[PDB]
Amino acid sequence: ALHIAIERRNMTLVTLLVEGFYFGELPLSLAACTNQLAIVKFLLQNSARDSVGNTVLHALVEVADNTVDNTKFVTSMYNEILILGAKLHPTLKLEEITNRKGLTPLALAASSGKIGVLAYILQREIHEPECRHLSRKFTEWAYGPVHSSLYDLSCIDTCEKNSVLEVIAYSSSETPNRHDMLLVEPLNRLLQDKWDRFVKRIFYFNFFVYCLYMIIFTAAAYYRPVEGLPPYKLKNTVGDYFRVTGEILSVSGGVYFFFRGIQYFLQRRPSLKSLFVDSYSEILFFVQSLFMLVSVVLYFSQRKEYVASMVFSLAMGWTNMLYYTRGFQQMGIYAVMIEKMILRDLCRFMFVYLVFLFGFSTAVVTLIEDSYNSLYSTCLELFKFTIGMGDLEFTENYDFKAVFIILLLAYVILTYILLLNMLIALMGETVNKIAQESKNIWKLQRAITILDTEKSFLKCMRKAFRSGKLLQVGFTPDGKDDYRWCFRVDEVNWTTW
Amino acid sequence: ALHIAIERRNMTLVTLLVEGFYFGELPLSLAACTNQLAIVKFLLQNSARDSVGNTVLHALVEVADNTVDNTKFVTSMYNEILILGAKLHPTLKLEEITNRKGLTPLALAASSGKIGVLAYILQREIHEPECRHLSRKFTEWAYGPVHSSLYDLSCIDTCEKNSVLEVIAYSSSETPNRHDMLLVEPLNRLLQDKWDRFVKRIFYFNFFVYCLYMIIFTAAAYYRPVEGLPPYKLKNTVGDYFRVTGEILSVSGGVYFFFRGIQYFLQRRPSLKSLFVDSYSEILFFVQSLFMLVSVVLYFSQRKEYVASMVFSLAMGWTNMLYYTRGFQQMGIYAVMIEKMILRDLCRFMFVYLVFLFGFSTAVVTLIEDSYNSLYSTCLELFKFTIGMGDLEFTENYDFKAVFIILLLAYVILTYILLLNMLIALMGETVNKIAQESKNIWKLQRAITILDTEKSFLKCMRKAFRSGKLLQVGFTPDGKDDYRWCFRVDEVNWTTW
Amino acid sequence: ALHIAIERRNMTLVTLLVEGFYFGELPLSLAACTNQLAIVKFLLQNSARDSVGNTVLHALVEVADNTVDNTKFVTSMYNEILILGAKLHPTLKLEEITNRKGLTPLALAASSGKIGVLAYILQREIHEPECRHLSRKFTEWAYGPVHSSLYDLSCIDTCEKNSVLEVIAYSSSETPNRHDMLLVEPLNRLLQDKWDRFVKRIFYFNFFVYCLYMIIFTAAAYYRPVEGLPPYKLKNTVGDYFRVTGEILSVSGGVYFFFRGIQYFLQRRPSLKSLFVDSYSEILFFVQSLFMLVSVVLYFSQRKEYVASMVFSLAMGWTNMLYYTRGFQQMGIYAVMIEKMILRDLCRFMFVYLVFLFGFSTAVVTLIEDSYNSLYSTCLELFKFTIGMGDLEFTENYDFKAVFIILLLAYVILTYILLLNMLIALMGETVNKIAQESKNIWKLQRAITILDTEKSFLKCMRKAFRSGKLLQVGFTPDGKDDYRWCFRVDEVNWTTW
Amino acid sequence: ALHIAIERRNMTLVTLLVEGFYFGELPLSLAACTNQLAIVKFLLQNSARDSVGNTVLHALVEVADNTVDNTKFVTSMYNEILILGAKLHPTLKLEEITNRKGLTPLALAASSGKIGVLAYILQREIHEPECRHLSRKFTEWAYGPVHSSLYDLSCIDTCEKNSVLEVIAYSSSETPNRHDMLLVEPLNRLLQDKWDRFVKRIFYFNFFVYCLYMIIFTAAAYYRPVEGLPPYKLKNTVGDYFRVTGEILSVSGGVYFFFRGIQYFLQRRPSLKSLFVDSYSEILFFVQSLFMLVSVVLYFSQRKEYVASMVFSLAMGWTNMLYYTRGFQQMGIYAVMIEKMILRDLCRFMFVYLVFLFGFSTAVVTLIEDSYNSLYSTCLELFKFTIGMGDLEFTENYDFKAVFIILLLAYVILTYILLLNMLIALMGETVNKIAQESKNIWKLQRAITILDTEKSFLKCMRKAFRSGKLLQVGFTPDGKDDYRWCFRVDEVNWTTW
Ligand SMILES: COc1cc(CNC(=O)CCCC/C=C/C(C)C)ccc1O
Ligand SMILES: COc1cc(CNC(=O)CCCC/C=C/C(C)C)ccc1O
Repeated sequence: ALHIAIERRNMTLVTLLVEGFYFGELPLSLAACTNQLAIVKFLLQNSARDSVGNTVLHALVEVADNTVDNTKFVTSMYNEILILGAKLHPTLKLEEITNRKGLTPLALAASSGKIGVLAYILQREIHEPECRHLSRKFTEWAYGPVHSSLYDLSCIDTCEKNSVLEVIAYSSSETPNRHDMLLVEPLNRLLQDKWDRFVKRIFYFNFFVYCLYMIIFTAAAYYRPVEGLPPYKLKNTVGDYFRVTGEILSVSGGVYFFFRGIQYFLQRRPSLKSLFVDSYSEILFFVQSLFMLVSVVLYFSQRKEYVASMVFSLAMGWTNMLYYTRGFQQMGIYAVMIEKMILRDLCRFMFVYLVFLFGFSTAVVTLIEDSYNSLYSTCLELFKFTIGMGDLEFTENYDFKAVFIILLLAYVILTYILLLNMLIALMGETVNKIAQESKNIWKLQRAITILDTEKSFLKCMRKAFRSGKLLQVGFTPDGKDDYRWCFRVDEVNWTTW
Repeated sequence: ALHIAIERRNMTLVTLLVEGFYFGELPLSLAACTNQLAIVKFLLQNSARDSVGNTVLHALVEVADNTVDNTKFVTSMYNEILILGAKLHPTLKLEEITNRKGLTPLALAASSGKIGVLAYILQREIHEPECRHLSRKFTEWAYGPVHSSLYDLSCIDTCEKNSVLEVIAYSSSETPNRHDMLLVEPLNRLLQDKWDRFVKRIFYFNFFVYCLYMIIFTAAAYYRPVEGLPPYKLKNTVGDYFRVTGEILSVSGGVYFFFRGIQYFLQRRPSLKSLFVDSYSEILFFVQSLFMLVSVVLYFSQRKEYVASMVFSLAMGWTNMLYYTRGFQQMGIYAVMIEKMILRDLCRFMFVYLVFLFGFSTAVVTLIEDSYNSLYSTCLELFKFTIGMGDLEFTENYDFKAVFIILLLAYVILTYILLLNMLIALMGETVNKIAQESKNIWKLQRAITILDTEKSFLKCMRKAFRSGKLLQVGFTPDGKDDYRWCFRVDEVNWTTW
Repeated sequence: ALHIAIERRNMTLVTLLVEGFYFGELPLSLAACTNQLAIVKFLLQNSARDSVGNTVLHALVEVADNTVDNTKFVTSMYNEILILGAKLHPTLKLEEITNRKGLTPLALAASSGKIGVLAYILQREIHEPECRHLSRKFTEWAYGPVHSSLYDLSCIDTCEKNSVLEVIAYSSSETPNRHDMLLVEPLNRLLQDKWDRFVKRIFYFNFFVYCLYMIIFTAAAYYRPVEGLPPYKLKNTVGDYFRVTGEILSVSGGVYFFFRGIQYFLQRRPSLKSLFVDSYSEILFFVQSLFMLVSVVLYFSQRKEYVASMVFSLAMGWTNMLYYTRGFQQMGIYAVMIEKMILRDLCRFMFVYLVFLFGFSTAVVTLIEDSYNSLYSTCLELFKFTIGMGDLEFTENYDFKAVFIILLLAYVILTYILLLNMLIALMGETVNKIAQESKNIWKLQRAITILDTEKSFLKCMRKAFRSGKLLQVGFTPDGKDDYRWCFRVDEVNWTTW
Repeated sequence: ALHIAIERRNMTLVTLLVEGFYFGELPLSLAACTNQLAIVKFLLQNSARDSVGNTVLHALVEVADNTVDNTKFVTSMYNEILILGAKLHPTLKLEEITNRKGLTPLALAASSGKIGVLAYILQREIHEPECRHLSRKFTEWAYGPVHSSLYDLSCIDTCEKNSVLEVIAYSSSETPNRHDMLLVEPLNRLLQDKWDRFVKRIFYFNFFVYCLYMIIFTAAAYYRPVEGLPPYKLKNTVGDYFRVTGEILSVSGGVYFFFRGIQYFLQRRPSLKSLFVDSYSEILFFVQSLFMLVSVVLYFSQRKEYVASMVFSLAMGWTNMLYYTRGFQQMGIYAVMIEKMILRDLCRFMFVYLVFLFGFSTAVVTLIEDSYNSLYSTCLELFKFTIGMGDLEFTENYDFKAVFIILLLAYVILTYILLLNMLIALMGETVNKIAQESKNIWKLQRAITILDTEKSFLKCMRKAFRSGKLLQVGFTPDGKDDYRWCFRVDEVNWTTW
């Protein structure tokens, strides 16, 4: 009755009565979510939590499609509902109420990834002195066409459970707007300010330390003993001393990266199904650590097979230096494109190319009578065509010339001239598509680095720098108390006047 | 008189009289096809089949150009004519009348490929209780802005001769909209539902069985006897037993694919002129079967030349595994692009490159005096330049150094640096063009697989699943009887309200 | 006075008086060219040739900028002036008057390349019976929305000196619209009709004959005598007879192409500055003929150096078969792109690459002490890097390892990885730009082939086919005589009604 | 009070009182910069230099954002202020006042790079005889729709300290519009006129002289003595005489380029941080000179290591010939693209590729036991994969086959197939982006060449040609004196009428 009549958008029906689409589980949520501006007014004058913990604000954000009209009336109705909550209940902070997951409506908007409501809440301001405390953005002053704005940033830096910026950064990448979500003024300028302030220096110190670690590890690997099986007994030579110091430093760094990989996985707890896409760099750093530890295990197991794992660790550590080039803007896009291919284009192309290579490998191997008769050897001899180093007659031990050479021509036309250039065209398309995208994936993960660095910060460095500035605000009618950690930012728009 | 006056769009002329462009062969067809809304009303109040079997509805669809205004008034006039048929003759189902080809007007629209009238008929609904049975789309209910729609789907799943979806899928690809024709709501959701329901499992079972067949066939080919001429006498060794089992299984699969190719060609009966373009995969599977059967023939003919055909079958079977990757969405586009090149770009480029290669091959061969003097050998030595493995002096047995080396430089500049990169640029253009196209060619052939799988389904599996759901409809004035196999689908549009 | 006042666009000034921009050299030309609709009326009521032979129509076409407003009022004023010429002088055919160059105003519009006035004159029609003969386009009839139009085509097929289509086709390519100029209805359909009618068959007969000539010439070249110096004495063997027949046929074709090149150059007389751009194919065919004749000269000069020229002719003849692939639509674009590169991109890239190659060649040669010390040999060894067949240590006879290997690395980075891929990117840009352009350059030169084929046609084949159809037209008031060679074409536009 | 009230845009506040954003440091600058059209009128009726030397005009240009509305009202208010300066003070030339840097407001606009105000001042004209001298553009006459305009060009050719064109050309490339800034009519036509007039001939003479110098230097290098250590004693042979002449000419050119590099660096004094980006060609010419001088030093130091530096100079001189190809239009874009890559794409890709190459080099070297064991040798053997000349088994001296070959496959997939094609895609994107940009970077540096050539011109050639023409102008009310070096240019716009 109430549900059907309210959903009918009939004011008369609601006035007469009261006197799988998810829209909340209470009448207020239905009325608000259905664009009923006046019906909610009557229902209030004729902050509830539903069975899922979602209040009317949660039902508002849950329904928004992020489109222009959706964002328009959703923001408007959010404002009206929050005002009537203000006038009827000034002291109540309806936003503080959280669902089962524990997110506030702003945090819910960030989690789901709707930039409309997010930007509205971020830039919100209410002139009316009826509820002056209820404004997110405070305008400091204007001298000419200049405007020095302030933004509240209550839970954007460090909240009770999850801050807004944390949720944006640690999104599983299924959230659509994620990169664009950082473009909004307060978050963007806050990120750049934190980066320039102190996190830049720590990041370069980390980068230099990692370079130093990799250089000493490369030296210690290069000059490994070649006599006998390990472990090789310590010698009194200065070279021996430097070498044992290099090995112990390298394995210390290895276990360090191992523990950091574990603790990252525990903190984030990402889905194993989407482990690669969200976190590519961490997997590689962890696997480098794992190769180092496996190498140490095989080393003290009295096996010569330790150099196999150690060499993989050495190569992968150098090829993991790109992670630091995401600290810059110019190089970070470049590395992001390598991540995108190795995740998307290169696995595709490898499965297809392996179908082709294996088909023609088995074909030529069965054709050859019989030394290139090991299916491995023929696979290599057919792979050497892709690198432009193969030859049309690697063998002469076939009964049939026409069949063999036809097989090789068909393979070369299929892979060297056709598949490989399909990959060239596809990576051209990828660069064309993501020339704009990578510019903000870079920012997104630059934000992840900032959050990781500040999280791994002790009391002294964290107390020495907190975001924004603690500034008093408009006193509330309940107790004349409103002081917040508000950030400050400038702006000059001529049309503002 | 009637024809000329009616075509003049003069209501007065028709009222006075009655009282190579194909527009139907009766006055009603001319009046309807010429946008004469009122003239047809008088002609009715002042369902015929013409000499070609085309009724007024057939003349309507035949005339539509599928453009915005054409579709607009064609759909409108179709509605008006069908309503007047309803009021004057409620019991008559004018659409059931078919032309000589046997297609209904909806089937005719699908065959010709006009998405305008097709989408109109697919989404048609008539509120008026004057003829309530005459609505294609039935709205189940609406709780809020939710709308649970139902679509009739009379002949879209299994009709008397040809269903709508069958005609869309088995189109010769000359029909323009074919891919877009599957995007329309009922067909699209019906396809995805059928795929997810049961056809997905059968397709993966088929894919795994094909992989198993190819692996056992690869093993049986690899370990073929190398002693003497065939047939090789059975041995009591376990290896001999496994090998004979592998050979008999491989040839059984070969004859299976042979028969399936034949029966496909009989069912579809495609034009030999356009055999490749419409059906690329079937040709390859059939030719693999043909190579296997030729190999068996040469095997029991006591010839050593069986391995030639068997090896071609083995290679082509592996390279035909891409057909299954059209079952996925990510990989199917990739395989479709290979089909597109081998049909369009690669034949072009091969004819041109063969002109160039043969010209410079004959040039260098006539220049050489004389061992590279076989026109085959020089062709290979000039082909090795394309793969980046050739050399500017493969021979020294020429009287003229300048002429020979000039020929080679001109060839390399013409083919390696210029033609081959024209192919690179062309495939870049192809990917740029069809990045959107392949996304729906994939769907189109995914639909072909679904239809093929359901067609090759016995009574039990077909009766266990029929599309849509049998639900009663608005009773007709003739006998109060309207029950259809109507599909159900949800939708949420805010502007609908 | 008259000039300044008329150019002032003051009707009062002209009425009072009469009672380096090229705008014609008479008052009427100034008034018409300056948008003075009424002033010309008074000047006529208050067909001259100027010192350059340009009438008012010539001054009209000379001034048009081909833009939307320019074409609009130019076409309008052309119509008004031509009508007033009609009423004041019905018998006069003002268009027949020609300038010094001999072009009529329509021919002048075609020569200068303004598609606006050209399309207007091509599609012109005048309903008014005041001058019914003065309409270019005659509407045959309309049955429904069908319209069977007729176009006059007086001088479009075969005029006194230069036909319209001839001027469009033989344009020096500086004319901007040239390709688009053939898209206009009468010319386009006339071209396609002539092609399908008889010229298609002659073109394929020519193509097959050329293939036959090249095959017999390839055979005669391949089996040349290798003993002694020429001329080689005739032998009674059947092989000798076939070989002398092949040689005489080949040289006959060579002299044939030589004479055709000469007569083409005399007929067209193109500028030597722009000889390549306008006529690429003719230069190559002529040079093949020239190589054959030089080979015959050296052959009968008792020199073994005839095979050098003959081999160049043999290679270039095969590589000239692309000219026939411009007869098709699919392959013609492909060949046109090769023409475009060899004219534009490849000369650019060769000059730059030769600067680089010569710089590093001389560098490495001076570095080497000393066998790779011939500047030719080092140039080849550095060219072999581009084809992916070079090696970083081709020699060891250098005093300095670091300098030599640095030179080679710098060269490889500069040419193999950077210049060569600049060429790849540039040809990608070229294909991207001209994917649409080539589609109509093909048509343009397909038109050139049609004109060449019909020009080289005797009385019988020309009288057996003349374009259009001789049909009587609206009788003129002067003598009631108007019969023209009018072409016929259909059209169906719904908005026409 | 005055500042705040004026910035409030309240005319009443200013009338009542009077009776880090940079907007000038005086009330007039604030009123003008804030769009207060009327307030400045009162302030004048109720040419100051501020502490930074910026007058109201400087404050106007400093504030413009170059956007459509910004340029609109900035140009309008500039006109109004300059007129009121005219009426109140006709004799005063407010523009002549300069800031501390010495730039006039036009020069300031050019320096900052705002094309709006620049184009306005360049094309300015004032019809009103109230101040007729105050018009930049003078219209010579109009015969029909023709208009022969004149532009003043006071300080555009040769001013007191810095001309307008000089500032545009010598911009540090941080100025955004720089290329577009030369497109404006007077500057563009003035550049092309100067180029065609005399600078073209001098540039070709310089190009031919440089080619001659490089050829004689190449010859003198090629035939260097190979016996003993330098200096090689003079011989009486004619070859010895030509060789000493070649060496002395080559070193004379070397010192010439050295001095020109020094004097360029002194005149321009560009920032060492952005030395490459603004001036790529000069660095290369200077470094060629430096290599030649180092070679002479090592030559007279009795060392055989002179050929190392001389060979680098020889190679780099040839590869520096591209600088002259920026004199043409077709080739200049081509060379500019090489500059852009070697500055932007190639350093990026080299740092990443060096990370990868070094990682896998150290990996394979530590894996190898041990001749390819020098880390240099393995780096070369892994670089040879990029050029398509490497091989998967260059060595067999490894204990582990799987690990080694896995390392090589991973490297080849990472660099040859993935990184190198990321570079191909990136350079494709670069060409796509700058196909339009390079067309005007070419013009920009062609302007730099013109300015350099005229600057290095004596009294005779400079007095023989000065830009524009000295023509009298509208006499000023102060002393009836206005004569300027005004340039002349034609134009034909139909809409002008
Ligand atoms: C089987 O269906 C498909 C297959 C493919 C890829 N496979 C091919 O293109 C086969 C080409 C022929 C290669 C045979 C070589 C022999 C002579 C050694 C793409 C799309 C499909 O639908
Ligand atoms: C000189 O002005 C220009 C030159 C170029 C091309 N030249 C280069 O890029 C030189 C690169 C350095 C190559 C030197 C190799 C030595 C070490 C053997 C383009 C644009 C210009 O304006």
